[PDB]
Amino acid sequence: HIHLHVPEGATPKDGPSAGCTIVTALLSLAMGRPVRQNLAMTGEVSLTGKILPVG
Amino acid sequence: LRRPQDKDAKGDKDGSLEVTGQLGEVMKESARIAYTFARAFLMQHAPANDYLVTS
Repeated sequence: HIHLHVPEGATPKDGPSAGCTIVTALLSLAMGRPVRQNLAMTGEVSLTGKILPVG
Repeated sequence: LRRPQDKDAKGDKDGSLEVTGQLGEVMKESARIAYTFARAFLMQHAPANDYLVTS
């Protein structure tokens, strides 16, 4: 079990658009490698790693 | 405390919090956050104790 938190401030439609980071969080938490420093990222994903556009 | 703690040495269920004091919701999620973090700090700090998870 893993508690998770994403800070509020995004408009609701943007909620999913952050989602691509979540898996990265999961992966870094899982495998344990810290993610590479100074590397932002964003975008939505459609249930199998395909990426989608965002405004 | 809400129930006697050592009901079973072998038990495994969340030691559920009960928030009270006419909380606004934002405070409730923050409480959940602090709750989990405290429980983490314990296992990180004094692993032998289990008083939080077990009650």
